[PDB]
Amino acid sequence: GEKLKEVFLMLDNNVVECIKEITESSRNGKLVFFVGAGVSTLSDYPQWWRLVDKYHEELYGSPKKGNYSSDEYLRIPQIFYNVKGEMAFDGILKDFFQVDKPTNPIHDKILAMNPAHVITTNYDNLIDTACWKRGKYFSVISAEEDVANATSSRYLLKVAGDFRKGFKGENVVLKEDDYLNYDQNYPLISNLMKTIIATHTIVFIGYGLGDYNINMLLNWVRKLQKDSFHKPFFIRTDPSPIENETLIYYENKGLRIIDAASLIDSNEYDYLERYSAVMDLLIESQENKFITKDDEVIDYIYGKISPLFALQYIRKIDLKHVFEYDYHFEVNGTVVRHKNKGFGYMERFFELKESCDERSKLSKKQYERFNALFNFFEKNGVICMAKDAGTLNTSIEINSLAYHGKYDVMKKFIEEQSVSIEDDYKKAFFLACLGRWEESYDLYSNIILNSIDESNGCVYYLSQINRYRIYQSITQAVTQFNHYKPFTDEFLARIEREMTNFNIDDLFNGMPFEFQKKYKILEFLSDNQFLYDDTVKLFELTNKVRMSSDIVVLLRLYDNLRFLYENCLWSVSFHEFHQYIRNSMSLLIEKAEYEGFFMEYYDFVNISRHFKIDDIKNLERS
Amino acid sequence: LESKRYGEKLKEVFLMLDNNVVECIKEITESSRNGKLVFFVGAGVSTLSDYPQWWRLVDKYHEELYGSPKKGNYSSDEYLRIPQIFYNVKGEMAFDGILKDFFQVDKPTNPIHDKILAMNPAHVITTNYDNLIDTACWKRGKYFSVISAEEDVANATSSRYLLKVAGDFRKGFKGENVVLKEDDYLNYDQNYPLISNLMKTIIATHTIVFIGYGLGDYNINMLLNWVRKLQKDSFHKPFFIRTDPSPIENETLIYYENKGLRIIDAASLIDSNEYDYLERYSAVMDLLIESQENKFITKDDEVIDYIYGKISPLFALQYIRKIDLKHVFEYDYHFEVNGTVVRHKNKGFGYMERFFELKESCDERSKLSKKQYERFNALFNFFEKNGVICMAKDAGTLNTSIEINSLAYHGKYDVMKKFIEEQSVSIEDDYKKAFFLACLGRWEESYDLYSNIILNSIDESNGCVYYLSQINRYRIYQSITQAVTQFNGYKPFTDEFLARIEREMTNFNIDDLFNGMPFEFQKKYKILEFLSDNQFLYDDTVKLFELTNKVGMSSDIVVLLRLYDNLRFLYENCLWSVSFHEFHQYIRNSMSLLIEKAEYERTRDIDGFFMEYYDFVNISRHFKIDDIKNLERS
Repeated sequence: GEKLKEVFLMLDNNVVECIKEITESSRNGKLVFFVGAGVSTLSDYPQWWRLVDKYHEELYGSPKKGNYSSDEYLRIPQIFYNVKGEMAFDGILKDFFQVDKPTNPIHDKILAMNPAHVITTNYDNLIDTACWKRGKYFSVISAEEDVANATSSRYLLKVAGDFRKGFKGENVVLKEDDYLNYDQNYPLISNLMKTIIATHTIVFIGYGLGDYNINMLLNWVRKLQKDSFHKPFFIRTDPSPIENETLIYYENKGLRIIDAASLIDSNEYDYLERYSAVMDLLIESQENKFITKDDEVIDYIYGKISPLFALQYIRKIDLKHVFEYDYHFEVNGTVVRHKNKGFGYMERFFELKESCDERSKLSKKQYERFNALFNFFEKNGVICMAKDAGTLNTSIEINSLAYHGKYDVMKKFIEEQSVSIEDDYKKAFFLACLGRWEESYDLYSNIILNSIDESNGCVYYLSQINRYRIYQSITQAVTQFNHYKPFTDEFLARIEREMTNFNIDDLFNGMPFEFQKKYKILEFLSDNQFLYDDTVKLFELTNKVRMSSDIVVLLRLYDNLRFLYENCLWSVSFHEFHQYIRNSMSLLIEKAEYEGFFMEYYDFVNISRHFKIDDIKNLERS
Repeated sequence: LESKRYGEKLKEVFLMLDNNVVECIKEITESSRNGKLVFFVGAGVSTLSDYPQWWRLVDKYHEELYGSPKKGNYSSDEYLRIPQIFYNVKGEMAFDGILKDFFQVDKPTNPIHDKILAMNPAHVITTNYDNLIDTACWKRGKYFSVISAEEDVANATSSRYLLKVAGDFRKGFKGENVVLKEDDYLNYDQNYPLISNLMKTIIATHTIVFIGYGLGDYNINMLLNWVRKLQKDSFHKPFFIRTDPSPIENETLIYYENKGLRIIDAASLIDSNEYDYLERYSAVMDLLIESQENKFITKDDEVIDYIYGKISPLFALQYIRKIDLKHVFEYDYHFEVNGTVVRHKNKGFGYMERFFELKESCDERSKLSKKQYERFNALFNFFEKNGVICMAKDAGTLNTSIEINSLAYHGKYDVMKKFIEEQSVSIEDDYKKAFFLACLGRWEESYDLYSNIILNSIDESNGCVYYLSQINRYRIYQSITQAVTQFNGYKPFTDEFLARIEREMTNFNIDDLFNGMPFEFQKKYKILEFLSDNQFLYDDTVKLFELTNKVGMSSDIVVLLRLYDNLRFLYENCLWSVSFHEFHQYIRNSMSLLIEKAEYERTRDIDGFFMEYYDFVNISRHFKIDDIKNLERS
């Protein structure tokens, strides 16, 4: 790990930017590995000039006096197939490919970046079984009815073919005319290959750089326009370092060559250390093992948090998810390491937070990032580390006019002119609180229509959710009430006409990767239920005693209700959250009865708001 | 008014269909239910929603190029040319200006736009350049990531595209953005290559339903030349909703069916006038929608087949909860936990009611075909095994006895040791042996056995036993890892097997596992999606919150029978997920709150809960000692 650290610190600009692009192209889920023969060779799988030599032994009688070229690699099978036949051919493929080699380590490293598809030209089950054992189902395609029955979103496109539906010759591209009428006998695999190439990030692994198929792709990308496609990355693992004229030529043809010989010191047959040099330089890049200076610290945290600036409050739970469980955030505002196996970046963030001269020797842009992250983490309550956890209070400040009660201020705020879309979002929530639900529905409709054409569309999403939830409150409102007439029938036909079978599941999987990677945490708002984990810690309260747990569930109730009211979410007004406050406050009063529990203003509001009268009656008599 | 006459009208139209059209509606219906549907709409869709047509703009071009309107009618090439002459004489600026003031006119959507989105299309490949299908998808709730140029293919975001083959006017009312002029249709394969390959890929993978198209339609001819280049039976034939006013001549239908289309004619389906387009489009679209909503089921054969199509998946499971049956019938019948059936969303033919009518009347099932009689016997043994007895109407005398016939739940260990030490004639016997090995502590052998079940049941259809061995492999992996984490860190497991499961069970994405199956474990066993979820008892926990939204079907029996549904589903299906934190706390909370409430309705006697064998086992098994201590003193 120190060796790849020093190798990483001794990289030029081009290679390290290539590792950045494969890293973020991994994190976007837009990565496709295009492995070839050299991947299988590491895992001891049979090569092809051996079988060509076998063909030579049965066709010419002797081995080859010397060396072939690429065409005789394509031809001694074709001569074999035209003289001996298909039966001897399929028999040789049978006893030469029923030999079951294992996988190599880089197979698991292939799957360490979450590839979408895997487009191999190999015909082994090794990447297959690495994906089976791995836990990623790639729906295997080697013929055309396999394209028609391509099952998952994640394919396993064997361009050459495979040997699952038989150790035959038709199943795979081996012989000469298999490489000659490829566009007539495999058309759908060809178009699917070129589509997956054009949409994803293609990372060639098991390939030399002369490689007939690589030349076919470079002729094809030569046919494409300039800057229409993403350039395929090429992990080159030849023993010699590449000549820079070759590198200039193939970088201009469209490859982005990550050479392994020019990256790590290796021997002549030292392939697995070259492949694993590149693959683990990628993996140790994406696991934040390479962050050194403060600039990459303040940038990384900004890359996880400058999404969430558009939200008014973020729970500690949501920050735990948005840092990918690397730091379990304790609800008093402190930080615990949970899975961070790279550079400690939160600790460097608090070290810059403490020492002013350390943030003083920072670049001005990253100093502005540090001010933004600073105002963030002080606004949300994340104060220090667990080490630096000294004197701390647990005061909650829910600065929303709907939660404190104040109605006339909400009526004044509704009757103003909105200078923003977020002001229309808060006005839509206050209209939802004051009963005027038709006007709130129409206002969320206007927010949706006015914030389609906008980046970081969380206000679009939360108006989408709150539109559908105020739709649910209107529908179950007129279902339990229908006395008085709440809403007219024409608006009811309007929302039954618009809000038809609104797939709430597909809504989160419906966003331009800015609401897929950046605001991943808001996925629970597409879920109908989202307080089940918090309910489980209420089951700690009643894994009965009939950092203390009581303050943990108070501060987590405060995290929830502050997240729901300050983000102006109508989801606070529902069956799940009302029963969540009933159960939380009920079990807290009962446990505190078993062992204080001085109630401040907020808990008075929670009991006065969320309970019914028989709740205070029952906890009065009990 | 309209919907009654209308629904009965499409009912009679459906009953007066030939074989070919009704099979086409079946294929678009199941191709909708598989999520493999793509609508390929064209100009005639936009015209219904009052959008400007193209010979009007060609006439505008004629008015600015020739001065007069056209003396008569053009053909297809002059439709392609008077813009190109305009662009070569006037320029790009007058061209983009005419496209500006002729396409900033905001027409609305039509009703069939929502009907397009009623089948859950994956992609929408329009040749239109309007925002109407777009805004129908915005308002609809389906985000289709819009592609009209090539960097849009590169930044194609969701799995669901909106492929505008011609182009669009969001990045400008320009001429380069769209395919309108002649060379836009001439160097299409050099200027739009990636859109072309993406079109042909989406055509080859999905079910393509042409809507807004005439049948001569240059682009349709381009696709028919392309599918002429393909092999025989390599592709699925594109459906063609034809809405010309005249009925199609059968020679034309023979020719274009042979070229590769599957023509659903609208004029030969409904009686309509000459400019009666929206009733023709809506005839086809609502014949599709009223087919998929089971509004067309008449005979008993389609009843017993439909239920079999939802249940013959679930035969491979040993027990199915009432909740899972509610999901597998798509909420059409809310199943009550005493075994009765309540209509919840069934807006088509009552098929469960016909099923129980065949269940009651033996002479009614006697006049059934022999194959569907065998289906009825299989569904019968199913619904009597799971407990679904009658309707809510037919709910008369009924008991609520539970029968958990699993050797792990009743306790019996020596019988499990004997059953482990036998020879397994099946894979499911290896699955039950793997679960019993998991119960008896031998977790290394259970892990290796689930590994063998996975390796031996890759090459098999209806792989729920594959999936549940996958889940139980990962959960027995979790029990080994948190087992050695709470006990270590006696010697439970060797270090080499620990490096073996850390080497194999690396970052196993439990989320992707359900979205990892050959559509037989995606549509058929959709309900087992909650087993890919770490938590699955939250809804049942909410009805425990009814018990502590505190105190004719009583709620107490409902939560007893639902606990019985859960624990029977977890033990009879040999799921190791029963042995975990969620389910142990679920039994602690359920039995705790039931004993406390039953104490309360003992407590107000100011002027019950007899436990049988199973509840004794639940308290003896799932509790800890301080649980019976605390409920003893309380």
